[PDB]
Amino acid sequence: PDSWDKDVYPEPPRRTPAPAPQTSLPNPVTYLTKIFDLLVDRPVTLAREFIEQQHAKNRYYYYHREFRRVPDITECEEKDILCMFEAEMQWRRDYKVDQEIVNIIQERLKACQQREGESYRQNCAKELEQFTQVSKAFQDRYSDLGAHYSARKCLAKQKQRMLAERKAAKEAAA
Amino acid sequence: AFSAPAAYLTHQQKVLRLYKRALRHLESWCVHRDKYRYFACLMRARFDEHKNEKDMVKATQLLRQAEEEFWYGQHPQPYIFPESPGGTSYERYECYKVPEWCLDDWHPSEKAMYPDYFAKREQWKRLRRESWEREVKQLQEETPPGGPRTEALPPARKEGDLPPLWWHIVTRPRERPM
Amino acid sequence: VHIEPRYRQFPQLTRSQLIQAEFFSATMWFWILWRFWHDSDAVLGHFPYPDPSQWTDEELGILPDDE
Amino acid sequence: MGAHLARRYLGDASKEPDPLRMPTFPPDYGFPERKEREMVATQQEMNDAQLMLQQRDYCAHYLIQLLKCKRDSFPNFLACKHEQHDWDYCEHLDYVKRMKEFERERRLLQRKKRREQREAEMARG
Amino acid sequence: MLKIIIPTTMLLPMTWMSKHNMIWINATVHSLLISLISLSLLNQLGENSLNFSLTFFSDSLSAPLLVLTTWLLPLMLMASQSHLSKETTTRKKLYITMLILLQLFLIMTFTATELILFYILFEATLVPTLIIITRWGNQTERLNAGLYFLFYTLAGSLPLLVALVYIQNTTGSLNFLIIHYWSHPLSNSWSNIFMWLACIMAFMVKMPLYGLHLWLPKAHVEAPIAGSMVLAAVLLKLGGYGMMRITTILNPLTNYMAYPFLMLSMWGMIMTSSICLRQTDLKSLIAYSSVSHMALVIVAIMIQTPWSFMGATALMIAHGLTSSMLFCLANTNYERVHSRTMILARGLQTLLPLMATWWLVASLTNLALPPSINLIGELFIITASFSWSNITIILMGMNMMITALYSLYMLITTQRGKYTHHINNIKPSFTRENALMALHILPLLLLTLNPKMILGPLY
Amino acid sequence: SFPKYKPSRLATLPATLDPAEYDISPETRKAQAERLAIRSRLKREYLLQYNDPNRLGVIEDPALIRWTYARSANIYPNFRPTPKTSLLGALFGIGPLFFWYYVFKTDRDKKEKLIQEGKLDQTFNISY
Amino acid sequence: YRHSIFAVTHVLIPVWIIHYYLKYHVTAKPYTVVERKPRIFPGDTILETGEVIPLMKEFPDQH
Amino acid sequence: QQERDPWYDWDHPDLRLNWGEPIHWDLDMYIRNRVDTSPTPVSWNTMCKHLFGFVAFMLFMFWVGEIYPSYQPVGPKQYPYNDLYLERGGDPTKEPEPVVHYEI
Amino acid sequence: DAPPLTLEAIKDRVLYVLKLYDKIDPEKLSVNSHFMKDLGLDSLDQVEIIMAMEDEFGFEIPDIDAEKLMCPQEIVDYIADKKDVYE
Amino acid sequence: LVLINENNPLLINSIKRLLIGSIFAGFIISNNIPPMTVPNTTMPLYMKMTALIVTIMGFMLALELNNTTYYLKFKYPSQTYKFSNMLGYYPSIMHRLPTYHNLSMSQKSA
Ligand SMILES: CCCCCCCCCCCCCCCCCC(=O)OC[C@H](COP(=O)([O-])OCC(O)COP(=O)([O-])OC[C@@H](COC(=O)CCCCCCCCCCCCCCCCC)OC(=O)CCCCCCCCCCCCCCCCC)OC(=O)CCCCCCCCCCCCCCCCC
Ligand SMILES: *P(=O)(O)OCC(C)(C)[C@H](O)C(=O)NCCC(=O)NCCSC(=O)CCCCCCCCCCCCC
Repeated sequence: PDSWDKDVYPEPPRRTPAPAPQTSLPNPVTYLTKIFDLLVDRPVTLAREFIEQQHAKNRYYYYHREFRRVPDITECEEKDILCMFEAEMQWRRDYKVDQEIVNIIQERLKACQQREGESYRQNCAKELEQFTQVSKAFQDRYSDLGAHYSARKCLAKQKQRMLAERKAAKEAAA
Repeated sequence: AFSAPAAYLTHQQKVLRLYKRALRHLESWCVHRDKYRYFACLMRARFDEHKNEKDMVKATQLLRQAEEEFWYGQHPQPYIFPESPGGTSYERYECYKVPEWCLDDWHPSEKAMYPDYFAKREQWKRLRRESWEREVKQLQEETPPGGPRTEALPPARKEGDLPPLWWHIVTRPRERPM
Repeated sequence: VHIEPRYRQFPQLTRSQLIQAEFFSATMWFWILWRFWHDSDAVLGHFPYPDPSQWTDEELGILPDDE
Repeated sequence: MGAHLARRYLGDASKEPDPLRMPTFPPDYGFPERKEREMVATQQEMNDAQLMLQQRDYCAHYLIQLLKCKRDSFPNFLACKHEQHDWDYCEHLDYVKRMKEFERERRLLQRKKRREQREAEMARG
Repeated sequence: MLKIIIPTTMLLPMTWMSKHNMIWINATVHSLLISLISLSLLNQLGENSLNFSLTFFSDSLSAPLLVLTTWLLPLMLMASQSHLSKETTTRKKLYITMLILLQLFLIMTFTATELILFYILFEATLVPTLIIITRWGNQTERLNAGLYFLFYTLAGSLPLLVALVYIQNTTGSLNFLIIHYWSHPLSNSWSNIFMWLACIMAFMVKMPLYGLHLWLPKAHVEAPIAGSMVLAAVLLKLGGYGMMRITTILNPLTNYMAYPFLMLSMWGMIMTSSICLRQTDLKSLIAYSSVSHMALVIVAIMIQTPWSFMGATALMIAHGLTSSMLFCLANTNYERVHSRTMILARGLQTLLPLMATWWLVASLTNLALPPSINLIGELFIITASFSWSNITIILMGMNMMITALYSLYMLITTQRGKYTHHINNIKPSFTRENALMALHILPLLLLTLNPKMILGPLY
Repeated sequence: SFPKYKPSRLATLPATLDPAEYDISPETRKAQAERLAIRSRLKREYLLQYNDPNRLGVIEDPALIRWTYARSANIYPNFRPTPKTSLLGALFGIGPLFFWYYVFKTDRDKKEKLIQEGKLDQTFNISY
Repeated sequence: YRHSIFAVTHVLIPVWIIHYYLKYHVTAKPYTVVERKPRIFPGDTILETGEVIPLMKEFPDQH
Repeated sequence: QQERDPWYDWDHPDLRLNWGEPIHWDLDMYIRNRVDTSPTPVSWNTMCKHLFGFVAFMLFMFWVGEIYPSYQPVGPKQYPYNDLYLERGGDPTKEPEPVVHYEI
Repeated sequence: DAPPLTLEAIKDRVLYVLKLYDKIDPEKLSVNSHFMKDLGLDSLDQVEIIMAMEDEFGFEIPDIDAEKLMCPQEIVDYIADKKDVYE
Repeated sequence: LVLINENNPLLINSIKRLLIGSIFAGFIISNNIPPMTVPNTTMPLYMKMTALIVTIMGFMLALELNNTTYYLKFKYPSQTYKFSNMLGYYPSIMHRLPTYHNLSMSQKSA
């Protein structure tokens, strides 16, 4: 369906085997499926057709808000309240977007496990690696900021991480 | 339940209660009727053997030893009648017992749903209100100056009187109210 | 149907309940016998249990002690 | 349940096998030319059939055939007796192979005990 | 926020100018209208707060508390009109005036943007409460209860005033936005330790913290029904709100200074649940349940993680509603029999069916029964405490077991069994009482339907 | 003979096995008579109030009032700091606090040591 | 008549509402309804692409 | 109150109390819904000894059975592809140490 | 559930049990006969009679009340009052 | 007074419906579910018959011990009988001791 993006939410092609009956006995599942189609599917399809006809007469649109980029807390001067405000709001929006990214990856993982069923350990290794990488990066970014997290605290954590990486590189080169 | 208790249990009362308790527990042990009849006859034979005993000290010692024997040999899970205090059907209908004072708080429409019952209820209420002074006078005339020495109450000594403190005994909820 | 209480006597029964109880007991026993006739392996086993003592050292790949 | 437990516990644990360490001898020790077990069902076939990991043993092809037979004749749930017997027989053969492995381990252990006792006796004498 | 502040200041002259028999009707109707208007504050932003002006601002933490206060006022009016029938017109109007003043102070307290204005308002809330308790309480102990409440709160709050003026002199501003943006780490020194202690101890006494809590049973037992409703529902939440606000500037010292308070809160949660197990008074049982739940909230705020803050806010709202409902039910029983003893009246299920239903629902919510917001908050706090350490789960499990025990014990004692024989003045429940219980309980289930409205800014 | 029954505090001695039940002094009988007289006087008072047709309300129970008062409001005026009370209070109010403090501090110190040494399994711990 | 009225209301109306809700609302967001993929056996005909999954090799048949 | 007489005409039948009689300090815990101190057919010490003995013996025998387990005279079960290396989540890039099962 | 009891039914059943007692002569047994003054039984016999009535009607008579039931009419009245029989 | 009566159609029909399942439901359910576990095809005969043998031994021993109840012989209960009948003494101790201590500390201490 065009409701969502297939590239963002991938689904493997569906391979349904053709029925190969070996007995003359009638299939109760087939008979009940025919009954369900006759009694339920047709009336609900007619109702949805009427509703969609009524919708098409009043077609109106809504838009997605776009935020232009602004200088971040690194560029802001010390105790420059306006630049700090803009940078903090931008960091909070980025935090929300990153959280939704992790949510999308987790949904991929869950859906793939359920779809694979009994062979999930081998067939879901591709989605497990992506989740591992994304969770690792997200944890390193926002792991222990606290209840009163802020762009300044995230920047301080990044500075500490960069100093540690530089020290490790120097020690390895020594 | 309906009888006022005494200050103490005499020796006869103690031995009779022990006899009944032993018979009940023996019936619990001997499930079948023939076996129970045999062993109950033997138990009454023991009681009759010790029945004639002039020495009250010896009689009390026999009672004490019999009580110890009973406690050792009692059934861990004796049979209890369903309505009896230990029974499975005990206190099951206490949530269905509603009093008449609760009855009189009805709405006039609800009362009008039962026109004949409430006429007789009003008659009973008039009878209760017309007798309370005579009841309290009778109670305070017959009491000793020190106070009530027991929990028993007197009957109605007069032709037109009702026994004192009768309302709740007479109007207690039925054993199967709803 | 109304069944009157009996005092010190065997209670009144009904042909319907008698025949129903007999039919269901007979059904249980017929089912047990019929299933035992067809698939008795579910109770008595299906494949023989080998005796390890009868397996030869040649087929178990055991060399003679001296060798 | 069995006599092997009695022999191992109330007896010589050194001569009786250890189930958690078996095998302790090389597979070719005593077998000049020993053939590796043949697997009929492929990894892709088992993965597509979604056999549980416990069911993906060397008898997997018979299980796959039984599942296919059961799916096709659905209303008649008594029409797969031959496939069921084939799968059960393959499982029986696998079990007797495991029993042969246990017995081989046991008699190899007791042969080793006899050999080492003989060597010790020779060294003493 | 003036669109909500001014209608209360107009509730004042309307109450004083209305006729002698229309005071309750007018106050109730217009309080409900003000609550409806205040429902519009729940539309919050994901980035920052609602900055109305230089004086008042609203956030995801302030909005549900304001809605709870505004919704709580008419319920207090209904209970008060229950128990103040024979009062004179002037004293009825004074009672309504004290309630209105308390609501106005609470609204401005939750919406204040400076710490010093917040302090002034949250200390001003004591005067109407003290007057209500010590004037319209029933028993003798109301005077001692008022003294205990007043002096506990003031002894807590005066060092907070000193610390606030010191912080303003040091940093230049007490505005919450400025101190959030210009926050700096707190070095480990004795001076910083004592500043931390001053602020935290003020709000811990307001919470209350275990060992600082005797004023709570004293005041809640001896206050009138409206005083008990406001004391448990809202006034206990000022401490939690203050702690969730001031701890911005107390880091990283909170990591080291929180041990005594966490140990006190956990052990006192266990102790107050156990106390509830053996209480001969119904109001005291409800008060100690309040102490236990607020101890849990203190644990959440002290461990101070995004999952704990959401749990703290949800538990605060849920406890406010549940404790208010429990106090109302106990007061109806008291109005029947004129005594607070739990075992005096029994069989109230066979004498009053619908009240038995209300008792069952309130007691089920008092324990964490899923999917109620009580359970949502408690579960979030328990999860955050588990990530903090792995024996907090032991303590929380013990607390949950004892909470279920005493809640169902209270229900079984009051409702089930056989009715007391000599108590023959138990008239059928009033439509007013039933409507009060319904108005307590239905919003809680609606909040369960929509839980993101009470999870705070960290959601 | 038969094994004896040893009473406990949670499994008390039955009346039928109590030695004082079979040794009745004449003063015991008058004590029982006095007890029955007290009970009968109280029962008469309660029954008169109970059956009074003009009574509406609750028959106040002085015993219940005394019990509720003695349980709460009479404890502090009758409390004196004794060695027993001081030791019990110190134990029950301080020992648990420091026990839990030691437990939690030790656990968190070990966890922080593992975190610093970088050998703690913190993968997937996204929520905190 | 009573059973007919009961069957249409209590069974027909809920199944209509639930099928409408699932087909057009729930199955409109990704991953809301996830079906375990069908089992494919050797010698089968995949209907999506008209594909023939081949049979297994010859078994070493016994008895 | 459980020890109290059930057949007496108490003023409060459920609590088994009379109006005006002194109330035990621990009535809140000695009600019929709570701690029961009524006599038992067996002595408390005997009951404690028997219960502790049963539970301790069961724990000891569970440990003994753990150190002397029960099994069958069979070898380990065999799986085709390196004990199902890939199926159990193994890394396709790395080459597993081969596991070979032979006929017997 | 069960059919209600009646005074005549209670009297018939108690007299039935007492006539099935061997120590009581059926001919001279009337509803006003005293178990000891004019029937010649003793305390143990009265205890057994009360136990038989308990087994007959399926409920227990407390020992405090059972000691005073010295007449079949007294037993009938006691059982009727306990079971709430008025006809 | 025999009030035994079981001729109610509701009771008979409900017991009938649950009686068919107790005979045939196991066969249908076991034969319709897919094979989700490896069967134990090969095992010694005495192990195959262990369940039936122990069930029959229990039947016989319990039946004999119940038949001995008809004898005109009386004997006091054993220690094992008291332990078994009184639920292993677990409810007594574990419902009187921990509850007493907790409810005592809840008032004396807290
Ligand atoms: C700290 C110890 C921890 C132990 C942990 C392990 C526990 C294992 C439990 C074993 C089973 C115990 C069964 C009896 C317990 C209850 C006793 C009782 O009071 O019953 C009365 C009760 C009757 O109640 P009632 O109608 O109220 O009558 C009251 C009595 O008249 C009142 O008269 P009473 O009081 O005289 O009646 C009791 C009396 C009469 O009951 C019996 O005799 C029951 C005998 C059961 C069968 C035992 C022999 C089984 C032989 C099997 C042979 C074939 C093996 C398989 C291989 C075949 C091919 C080679 O029992 C005894 O005197 C003792 C019986 C054996 C006790 C075993 C536990 C020992 C505990 C520690 C030692 C205590 C010693 C001192 C005792 C106390 C001081 C005096 O009995 C029954 O209802 C049925 C009893 C049991 C029937 C089933 C027996 C077969 C199933 C269990 C045995 C295993 C069979 C093989 C299984 C598969 C293996 C692969
Ligand atoms: P009626 O008014 O004639 O009653 C006659 C009485 C008994 C009152 C006598 O007048 C009397 O008091 N006689 C002297 C005292 C006396 O007889 N005492 C005997 C009582 S004990 C006795 O010796 C018999 C007891 C033996 C049985 C004990 C029961 C133990 C086994 C119980 C086991 C329970 C389960 C099996």
